[PDB]
Amino acid sequence: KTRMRSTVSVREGQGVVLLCGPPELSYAWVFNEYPFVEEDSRRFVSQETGHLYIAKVEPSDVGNYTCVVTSTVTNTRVLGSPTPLVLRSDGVMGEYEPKIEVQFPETLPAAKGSTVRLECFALGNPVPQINWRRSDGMPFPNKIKLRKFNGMLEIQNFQQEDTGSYECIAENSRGKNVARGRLTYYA
Amino acid sequence: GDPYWAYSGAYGPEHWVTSSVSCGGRHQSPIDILDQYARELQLDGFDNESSNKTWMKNTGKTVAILLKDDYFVSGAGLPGRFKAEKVEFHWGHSNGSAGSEHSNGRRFPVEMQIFFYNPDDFDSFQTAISENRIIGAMAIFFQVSPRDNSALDPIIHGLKGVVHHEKETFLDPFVLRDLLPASLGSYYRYTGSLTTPPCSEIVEWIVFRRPVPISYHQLEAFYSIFTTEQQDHVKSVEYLRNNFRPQQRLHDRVVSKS
Repeated sequence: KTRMRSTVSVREGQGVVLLCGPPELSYAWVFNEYPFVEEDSRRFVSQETGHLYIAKVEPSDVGNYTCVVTSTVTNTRVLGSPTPLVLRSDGVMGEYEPKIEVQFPETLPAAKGSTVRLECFALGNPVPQINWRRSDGMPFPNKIKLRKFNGMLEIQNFQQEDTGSYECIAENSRGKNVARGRLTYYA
Repeated sequence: GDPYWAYSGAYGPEHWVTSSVSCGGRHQSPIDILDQYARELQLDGFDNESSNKTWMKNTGKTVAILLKDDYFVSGAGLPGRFKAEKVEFHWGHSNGSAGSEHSNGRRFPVEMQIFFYNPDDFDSFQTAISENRIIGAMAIFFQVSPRDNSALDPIIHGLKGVVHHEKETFLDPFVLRDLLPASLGSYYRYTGSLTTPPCSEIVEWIVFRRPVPISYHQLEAFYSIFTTEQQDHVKSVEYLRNNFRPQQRLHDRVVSKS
């Protein structure tokens, strides 16, 4: 589990992912020292991959990042060796289309009454804005809410009526890209 | 499982040999064709409009066009007829920057490659590769020009549709023939390899001497292409640019001319 993270040098305006490592666990990212990264439209932590997604690097992001993974079995947290990251001086990276870097599966079975959480986050400069919608044009029922600064869609009490194709749209001034996937039901 | 490689850094071209043994051999491509020391083709279906099922993909190393119509090339000293499989591109940095793989010495902003196999003794390109058998490849130079080239509209429009690594799209109808030089007459021939790992030394090349016009404007859709880099525990979004392999050494090789 223990390895020596080489310091990684990134560019201002560059879309970046900090991988955790391993894949029923919960993930968080601390900055510099213990304890957490301020998540917002620009930074997103996935409970599905464990990684930290920085859509556009700001100079403030320079520092040590380390991934704490907790085991649902217990309250045990196992830290990784931090990744320190700096800025290149050789040039700023320009604007570009959003690139959806983590997203819900093309097809996603869901137990009756369970709570499904669709993830969708995108690297982009300017910082992408996430929108959600159904493919068939039907508006969402009230029980569906936008968590994690629009990076997650939460469907509680999943029922057959909630099945169908869900789209995730990410855009900025330079274009838009789309993640699609059909949710299915089973009891 | 394929070896990680790139066009720069710890896994740039000069380090391919360490993971891909074939990259360190002789008869490697590209090379520098010398015209001073240099020295018929029949194209079937190139005159046809491509299918709406023919599609394009950003592979992170190039932009690939999976051809879904039947194109053939015969003659020019090839071991039989060859059927086209795919097209891939190589471009520079900006403002017409050299990005072509072959050259003499005069490099061009863009080089396009069309890859073939012989279907008389194989069923698919990917079988041919796995079996280390002979494949054909064309190399077509693009040179800057004052005016747009409408023959390339489907391709440029394609580029805009696959900006990011892994992105795919379908292409409007295009005519593969007009993706070739106005004059097919002057070209060269030699034995080489893939210009990417595994650098398999199994390729018969055709380098058309005359280039195809593109505008600076059309050129820009190539410089708008991104890729990713998986370094350590950090994945980053990067420009895909200067994606060409350094020219290799001829050794026991001679070029033909027609």
